[PDB]
Amino acid sequence: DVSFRLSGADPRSYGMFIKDLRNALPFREKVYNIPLLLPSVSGAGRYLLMHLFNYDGKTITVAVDVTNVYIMGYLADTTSYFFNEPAAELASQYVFRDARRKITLPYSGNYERLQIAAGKPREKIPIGLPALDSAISTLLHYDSTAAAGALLVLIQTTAEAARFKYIEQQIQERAYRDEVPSLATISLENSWSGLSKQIQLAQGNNGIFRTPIVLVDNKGNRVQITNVTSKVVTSNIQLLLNTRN
Ligand SMILES: *[C@@H]1O[C@H](CO)[C@@H](O)[C@H](O)[C@H]1NC(C)=O
Ligand SMILES: Nc1ncnc2[nH]cnc12
Repeated sequence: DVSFRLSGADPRSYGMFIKDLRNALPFREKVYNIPLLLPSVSGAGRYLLMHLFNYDGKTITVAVDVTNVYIMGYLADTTSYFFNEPAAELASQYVFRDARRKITLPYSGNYERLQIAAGKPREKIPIGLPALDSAISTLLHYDSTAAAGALLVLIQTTAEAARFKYIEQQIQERAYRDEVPSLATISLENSWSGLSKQIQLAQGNNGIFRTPIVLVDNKGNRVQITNVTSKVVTSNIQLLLNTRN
């Protein structure tokens, strides 16, 4: 399991938590020195438990699929909550079994459905460590509309920060003041699968992407990524989604 406490958190402690979340995910090999997530994990071992504590010390436990860093559901006190989708229904066979009841949220866990339920796109929702405190608070007691926005904050401050060093650094900048995500943050979040695929294909193509990937950089400009010497490959991406998924 991994844990993070908002009480006493600072950029260093968050950075160390994200390093620890990455290290909790299994891999058999690295590609261009980036861990390659596994194609598949059978049964309960597929799920990592992430214990999150708000400023006031109240907690939720979040279930994360270790093959794709996808948040499936969470436990708050005696109630489990799962996204309305088959992978999350499967997870509910393995995690939080001792909850007194299980609620299926009235949306899947993809960005498209969460943004419709929240009534706002990611671009308009401030993120940061205060926002994560608020999100844990919101998720402690059921509210499906408020929960959708809380889950967008939770996903971006945990899973997306694990996937990209840049996004970790953006949340560190927001340790004490929330701010809507940068243009590059949205671009990277949207591109993880594509980048993963191209970096794995590059291993048999002399480091060259078979299909260049368009990103927004840290200055807000559009750039074309063509090969593994790009800083997005050498410094930024931290985990690769296996091409088998
Ligand atoms: C490979 O990527 C590097 C770093 O972004 C870039 O400078 C270079 O132009 C790329 N090479 C080709 C042939 O696209
Ligand atoms: N539920 C989720 N978990 C992790 N990353 C996601 N990206 C969009 N939805 C996600």
